[PDB]
Amino acid sequence: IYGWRKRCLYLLVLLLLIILVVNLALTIWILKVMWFSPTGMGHLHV
Amino acid sequence: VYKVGIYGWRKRCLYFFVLLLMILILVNL
Amino acid sequence: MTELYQSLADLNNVRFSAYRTAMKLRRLQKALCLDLLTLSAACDALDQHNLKQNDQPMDILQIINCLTTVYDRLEQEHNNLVNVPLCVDMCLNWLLNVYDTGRTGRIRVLSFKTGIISLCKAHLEDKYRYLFKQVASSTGFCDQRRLGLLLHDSIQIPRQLGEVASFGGSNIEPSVRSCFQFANNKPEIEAALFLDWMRLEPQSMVWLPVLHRVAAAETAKHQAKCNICKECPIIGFRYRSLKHFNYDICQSCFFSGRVAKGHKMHYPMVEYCTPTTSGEDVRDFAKVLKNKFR
Repeated sequence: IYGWRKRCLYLLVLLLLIILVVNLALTIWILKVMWFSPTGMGHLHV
Repeated sequence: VYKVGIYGWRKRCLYFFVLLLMILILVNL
Repeated sequence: MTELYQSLADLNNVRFSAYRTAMKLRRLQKALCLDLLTLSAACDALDQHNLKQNDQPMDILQIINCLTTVYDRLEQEHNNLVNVPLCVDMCLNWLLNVYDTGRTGRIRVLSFKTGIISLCKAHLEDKYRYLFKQVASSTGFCDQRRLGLLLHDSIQIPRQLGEVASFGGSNIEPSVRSCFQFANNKPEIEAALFLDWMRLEPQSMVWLPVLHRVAAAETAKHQAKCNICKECPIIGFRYRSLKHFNYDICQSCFFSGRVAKGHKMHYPMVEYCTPTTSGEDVRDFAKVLKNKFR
């Protein structure tokens, strides 16, 4: 039934949405505690 | 006397997009 | 009615019996515009002419007067859909087709009542209760003879079209025997027992519930694809196999007898006549997975 077909389709869309949301949260974290710059981590340069 | 219409190629391209975003975001995680 | 029957004669494609009778009777009722008539208007019209005795002889004039009483109200409700003289002629034609095989000009009130109540727009159990009250006595009891008369009046209908033998013929005796065997050999039957025996779907009366179902499903729209002619969405009758998976067939290919993947040792089928409920279809899908697991 295309009905439950579409239902599970945007259920999968919802799952991809939550994984993207948590990934952006983790990457904003990974940018914050790192003081990240193209020169390198922190105020030094690797 | 045959008349049926449902968008099918749009469904395949939507499944393709869902597949590629799944691949990409699982790789990112 | 000659051109109506000529149009009917090209519709001999129905494989089964009850489906054929229901579809043809629905086509007639919509064509006769008697589906616009309700139980209340017909009851008021028949009680207005004092046609209460079931054994009262009926001449042409009394039937004409009652038909005029019905069709005046029908036209007042359906000015753009009902023409009184043509409809009166057509309904007289049909009623005297069913119950005037002798060309004597005399019929019974009970037969006319049964025909109109069956062919009107009302609840199935309401028509059942009214017909039982018509055939039962003042105490509400019905013996073998009144039931036999009612069954005889009912069986006068399929013989007019030519599908009387498929439902046990014109012999009402087996039907009365089955009804009174369900009655635990009681001398008389009651309205509740009559309703229960009718819901048991006897051979000689299933045509009327099949008519009610096809009338209901004429406006049904199912979000599904026909597993032969690939028709999506399903409009009308949806048929779902109870053995295989993802097999849904529309009545357009079902009535022709064409079968996909062949039939089985047993090929169970469920017949949705209404848009489905997701809980119920998930439950029956779980049931069919359980069946195929074994």
